[PDB]
Formats: sequence, C-alpha cells, structure tokens
Amino acid sequence: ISPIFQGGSYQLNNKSIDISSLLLDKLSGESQTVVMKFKADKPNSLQALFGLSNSKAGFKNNYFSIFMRDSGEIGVEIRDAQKGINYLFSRPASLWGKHKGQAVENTLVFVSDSKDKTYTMYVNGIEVFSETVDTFLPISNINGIDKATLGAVNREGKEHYLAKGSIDEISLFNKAISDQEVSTIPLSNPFQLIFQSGDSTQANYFRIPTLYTLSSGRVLSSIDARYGGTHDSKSKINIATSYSDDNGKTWSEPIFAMKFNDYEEQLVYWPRDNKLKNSQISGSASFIDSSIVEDKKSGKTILLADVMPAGIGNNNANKADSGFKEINGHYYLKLKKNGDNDFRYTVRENGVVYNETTNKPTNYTINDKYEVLEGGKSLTVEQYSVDFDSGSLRERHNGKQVPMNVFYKDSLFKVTPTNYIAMTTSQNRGESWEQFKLLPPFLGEKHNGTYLCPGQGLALKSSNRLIFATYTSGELTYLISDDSGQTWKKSSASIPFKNATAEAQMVELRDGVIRTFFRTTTGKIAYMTSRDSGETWSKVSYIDGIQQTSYGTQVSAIKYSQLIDGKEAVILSTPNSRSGRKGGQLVVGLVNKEDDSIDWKYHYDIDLPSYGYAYSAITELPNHHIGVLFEKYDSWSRNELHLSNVVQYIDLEINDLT
Repeated sequence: ISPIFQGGSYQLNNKSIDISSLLLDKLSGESQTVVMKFKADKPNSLQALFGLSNSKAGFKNNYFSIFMRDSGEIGVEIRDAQKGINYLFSRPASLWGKHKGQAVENTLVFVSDSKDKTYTMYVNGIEVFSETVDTFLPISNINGIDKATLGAVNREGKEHYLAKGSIDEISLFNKAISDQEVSTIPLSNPFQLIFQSGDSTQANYFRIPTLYTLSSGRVLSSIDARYGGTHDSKSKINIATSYSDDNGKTWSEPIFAMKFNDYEEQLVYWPRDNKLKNSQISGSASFIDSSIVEDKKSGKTILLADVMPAGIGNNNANKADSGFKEINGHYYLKLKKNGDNDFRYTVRENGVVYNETTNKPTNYTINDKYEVLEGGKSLTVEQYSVDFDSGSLRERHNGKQVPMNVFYKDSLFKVTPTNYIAMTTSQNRGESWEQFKLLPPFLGEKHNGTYLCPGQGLALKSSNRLIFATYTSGELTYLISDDSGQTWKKSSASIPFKNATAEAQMVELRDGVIRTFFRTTTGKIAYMTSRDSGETWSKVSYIDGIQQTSYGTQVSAIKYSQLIDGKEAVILSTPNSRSGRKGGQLVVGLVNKEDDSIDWKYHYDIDLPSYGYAYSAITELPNHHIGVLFEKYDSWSRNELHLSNVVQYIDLEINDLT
C-alpha cells in the first residue's frame, strides 16, 4: 500500500523538528509501520530519531519513540501511564555509522502489529527484535498524544533525547506490513552477509570468521556456526564454510567442514535476559575456532579446528591429559567404556579398539568418522534437541537415532574430557570436506591440547612448508608440516605470559622471514620474528600506536602483494580501544628493509570508534581489493550476547585505507 505520510531530507542538529500537523491526523487504526532511512555518524550518547508524545504537564511518560545509542544500539519505548504500560525493546550493535569515510544510510523498518500483538524492528535488512506482548499498546493510542517529532521526544514541552544526524526519508503506514513486503524495501548497505540466520547451517549465531584466498582465485571463508547462543564451548558448535568465485561479490550456501550430530542443528532464539542469558548447552560435543591454509604441492585446502567432547570447553577441560596414551613414541587415543572408572582402552591402527588391562583387541572398532562399530555393525545413540518451553533450558532426546561417536555423551566408549585439535582437507576447494582426523599431542601425553589460533595458517611462498600457529601456557606452539599436512612437528616459542589467550597470526615479510602478531594481556599487540621459516623465534616486542583491552582481541594480518609508498606493506585488522571491542581499524604498516621494522603509517577506521568490532578476518582478494569478515559487535560484553547477523563482510581498496 501507500504511506499516510512521507517526508525527507531532515537535518537533525540538536534541534527537534515538529511534524505534528503533517502526521497526527493521518494516524488511524491500531497497527503501524515506520520506514526510516537515516544517517548518524556523530551521534549523541542517547538520542531519539522519532517521537510521538503527550507533551502536556503530568504526562511525561506517555510517549512512543525510536531511539539509538552511540554504541550502535537501536530500540523503541512505548509508554502510557494511565494504562500502566512501559515497554522498552532494543538490541545492541544494530547500526552502521560510516564506511569509507562517508556516513552510512541505515534503513530502519519498525512494525507495530495489533493483530499479532507484536513489535518487530529491522535495520539494514536484519530483524533485530520481534516481541509479542499480552497487552498490546498501539503507538498512536497513547493517552493524549499531541506531538509528532523528529530528532527528539517532546515531554512536558521540552526536547528530550536530542539527536545529531539526518533523516533522508521517513514514511508511515496505517498497516503492519508483512515480512515479505519488508524484504522488498531497497537497502543501502555497506556490507553483506556470508553466513546468516536461517541459512543451511541452521545456526542462529556465528563467531570466529576466517578468510583465505586460494590460488584459483576462489576466496574461502570458515566460521563457528554456534547454536546455543554466542557462548564458547561447552555448547553445540559446528565449523561451516562458504566460498566466493567473483572476488567476494557473492557467496555459496554454506556447508559443514566439521560437524557432530549428537544434538540437532536447531535455529534457536537464545534468551538475552539476565536470568537466562547464561543458559548453555551442556551435553553436546562441539568444534571451536578454525584456521585455513592452502598447500601448493598437493593443491589441497587444509582446515584445522579445536574439538570438544560432550559438555567440554577450555574451562573444564582436563589440563593434565592429552587424551592419548604413549606406546613407543606412538600415541593412541584413549577410551573409557560404560561402567568403568578409568580409561582402560585405546584406539589402534585401522581403528581397532584395544583393551589395555589385558592387552588385547576387542570386537569394537572406530571408523573414520570416530563412530563406534561392534563386529562391523554401526552402533547408534538417540539425538538431543534443546528448548526453553519450561522456562529454562532443557536438553532432551528427540526420537532420532544417529551414529554413536566417541565424542558423544551417550557413547559406549568416550574420549578423555579435554580439548583436541583436528584436521580436515578438501580437494575441490571447499565444495566438500573429508572426515576430520585428530592431530597427535605435541607437548607430551600429560599435557592438554594446545589452542588453535583462528584465522589463516601460513603457506611459505618459496617452499612446501605449512604452519599453523597455536598457543598454550607460556608459549606459542607452531605446528609445521613439509609434506602436505601428513606429518606435523612443533616449534615452541616462549612468550612472557602465563595463561594468555595468545591468538597469533603470521605474515611472510620476505622469503623465510615470518612475523607473528599476537594477542596478549598487556593492552598491546605483541610480535616475534623467525628468519628460518619457523624453526627458531625471536624475543617478544610490542606494537605502540594500537590499544587493546587488558583481555585483548584476536588480530588478523596479511602481507599485501603490492608496494605502498614504494615499500612492502603488511595490513593488521584489530579493534583499537583500551575500553572494549570497538573502534575497528585496518592499520597499514610499511616494512623498513634495513632491519625489518614496521612503520604503522595509515590507520583506517572501519566504522565509529564507539561501534563494535571484535574478531576479524582479512584477505587480499584476487583483484587486489581487501575483503574483511568481522564480528561487528562487542563479543566480550555481557550485554551483547546472542545477536543475529553481526558477523559481516565488506570490500575495501587500498586507496580507501590510505
């Protein structure tokens, strides 16, 4: 249908605009849609874009408003004191501010539906909330409404929540437009989604993006597909991938690189209230943090990820146990059988389950998918599904049988409850992935697995060497393969930290020379250098000019193929903030050939200093543009848990950065 009101190009410069005469007598019926295209690249701390209020003495709490915060949060208030109603619905991290230095036109659609008694908010094509209430309050049925306002709310004759921004277009409709109709509204997005709610993964949440440019020109991405909200393991999480064959313009429907089936792949709206938001799926196996590399020799793509058995995460993982038993320099996965108190079994060559107590093979074998076979017959377990119908999280059997896997809660044979690293490969550049294999322990049988550094592994340009960075207490542990990932060895590099989340990414400055940039606990990004293709490592230095929080954030880094200002260039992606995960930047550094020092010369602001920016992935696209896939929210903040579609992709050119 057509709007009852439409206006545009309003400048909001800390002075409200009265549109009462134009709008108020147009409002009819109990359902309304507001469509608003607006920019706010210098917002106040808290400002209203649009208001409908009773401006009279004594009715200060009788208003409807659409508001935003300088955190990027968007929301509404719907208030009527006589009805005893004070609704506030909002979601953090819902907005863009600037892109390539220009103010972003956000497209906001708010639907107030009397029939379904539901309030729904979309921004930039993403539904950020949908709230159903028992007692519906039509936004223009607030008692004594007499003002329609842009850029403030009129309360008792004064301007509250004054805005700085612009509204280039605002339309109102006396109808609750359908989800279909919403989808036809043109957008001016500076970003795209690769993975998103409702896609083939059926995860409502995503974290830990990666990007890697393959030699064919295909760009590959991996990610944590997180089902039980955005929580780290323990949870249900799979590793998903998508690729682009047109320099990042379009992306394939995701497939899984690593998945478990003990719990259903469920699209769930995880609660965000303080009482339930820490609900965590507690009985599922999971994967977490992935990294990609391409091998020149074989042509294969290799993907590593951490693996967590059922109910396990890094916090409750057995730190004193690798989960393997050493027998003559060979390592075998340990297993515990139903009823036993110790691990009296191991998994041997060809997957033969072998009994340690009496040194003999059983009738059980483990197949390639880590599934349990008895006499060659597949054992099964009943799958779980999760729900909040009872008012709290329940995990229960759903009637479906799935192959029995040693990483499962209900399995006859269970692995050690600790963290592992697994590897999978693809021979068709991400169209399909093999069944994963566990990597051996690298620091002894009584040391838990090191933690994979998410992002890219490193393929040395002048050799067949492949390196994946990992970390643990007191060191970075580089995993090195010279044979297409068939065998790995470690190279330990001491770092002056106990228990740092030392997520590290590497760049090859020149042949055989690797600089690794890593997260610390000091508020500064650290680095070290190898000049022998990863065999030995320098002491640790720190970057000045970039700030992180005490707890830190993953940093992504690439060696740019082209010279800049006549010099070799490295590009880092990180939040630049001592306060939270926000103020995202790409920082361009020029290498000094005298000593391999780096002058951090250009800082490109991804969006506002106050808008969220967390884990990130960067890659040089085949056309020499830069692709960035990043968490556009504060993934540390306990206020920004469980948000949909905040991992987003943008395309940049070097001239944008400089």
